[PDB]
Amino acid sequence: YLVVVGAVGV
Amino acid sequence: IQRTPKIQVYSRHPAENGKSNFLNCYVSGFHPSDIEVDLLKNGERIEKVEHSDLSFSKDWSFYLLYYTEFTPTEKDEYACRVNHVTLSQPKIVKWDRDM
Amino acid sequence: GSHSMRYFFTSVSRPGRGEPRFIAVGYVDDTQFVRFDSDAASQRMEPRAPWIEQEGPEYWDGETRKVKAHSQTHRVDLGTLRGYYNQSEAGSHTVQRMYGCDVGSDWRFLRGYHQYAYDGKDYIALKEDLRSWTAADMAAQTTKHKWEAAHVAEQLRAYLEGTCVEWLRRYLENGKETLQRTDAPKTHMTHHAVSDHEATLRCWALSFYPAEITLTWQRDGEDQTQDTELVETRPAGDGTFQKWAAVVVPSGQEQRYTCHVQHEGLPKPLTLRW
Ligand code: NA
Ligand code: NA
Ligand code: NA
Ligand code: NA
Ligand code: NA
Repeated sequence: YLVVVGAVGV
Repeated sequence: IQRTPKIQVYSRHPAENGKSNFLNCYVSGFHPSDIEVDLLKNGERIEKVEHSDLSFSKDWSFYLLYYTEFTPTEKDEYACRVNHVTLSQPKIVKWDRDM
Repeated sequence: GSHSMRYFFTSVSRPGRGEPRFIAVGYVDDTQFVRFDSDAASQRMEPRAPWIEQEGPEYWDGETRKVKAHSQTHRVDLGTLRGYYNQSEAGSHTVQRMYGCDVGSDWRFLRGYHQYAYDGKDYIALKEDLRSWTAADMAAQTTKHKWEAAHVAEQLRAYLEGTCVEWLRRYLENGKETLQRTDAPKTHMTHHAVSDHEATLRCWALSFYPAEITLTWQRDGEDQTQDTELVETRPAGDGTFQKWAAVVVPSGQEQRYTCHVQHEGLPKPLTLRW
């Protein structure tokens, strides 16, 4: 089950 | 940034002439991920060859398994041919029965 | 014993034409269970183990949405990092991300991780406390300041200690017939002369799962490393692993040498002697 929250870019 | 592939060429099962088996070429420890891997029967590229999905180790170096069904015989020669940006010429590793 | 869920993401820029190549893999322990490849036809998260196939369409729609969102983040990051490192648009570069969670012997949360690399070198990593970041260089320090302000560690800690271990335990139950089965190594020794005076003993471990194993040689009950060779653990291709260790011995003295095999599937370590 992948991370749900929108990923923060570097 | 550039790491050369380690190569193992081996059979899934103990090799017996006339008995169906799988020929494996395991490439690991390489960066970047772009790599050419062929399985050779008597110097000729095998068409049916599949590979695992790209993954990597703790050190970020990549590994792939390339494999095909094969029936070993007394006479037929098998090899793995690997090209990578770290190699000046494609590296050919012959399949040895008990390696 | 302990169990892990891990996702591995690789994105490789294609400066000549088009978008980066993106490959995502999911593992439970040493078992791949899902994949996404931007080059494949489906454009979906795909099953790679029978026990994940029982998940319904809601699951596959969700994992496809998330993995596509992950791919776009990595596409943007390749552009951001080219900027941070003052690199030209002409060269191919690589981003890698790995995250996941371990449960311990008590089946509770043990540890979480979230690690990022640029061109195969450490970039930024979540520390074991899941509260702080390890930034390798001043580009990664810029990311660290951004991620501190956005409370990224708090968002990942919530996933790693909660959602991640709940779904890991779900997968371990659904796939228990294989995921909770140990395959003890099938072991044997081979012998062949390398000269009139010396022979190679090769200790084989085959068809084992999980991959973690230790092969050691002793001579007269004491560890020997000199005149030995140990190959990297390698996949059989059927989900199990292989390894061998060899020692060169004086011909006729083979009986002095023992191969010791340690594996989770062995109640006691095995001792092999020619
Ligand atoms: Na052998
Ligand atoms: Na552990
Ligand atoms: Na896919
Ligand atoms: Na696809
Ligand atoms: Na071990």
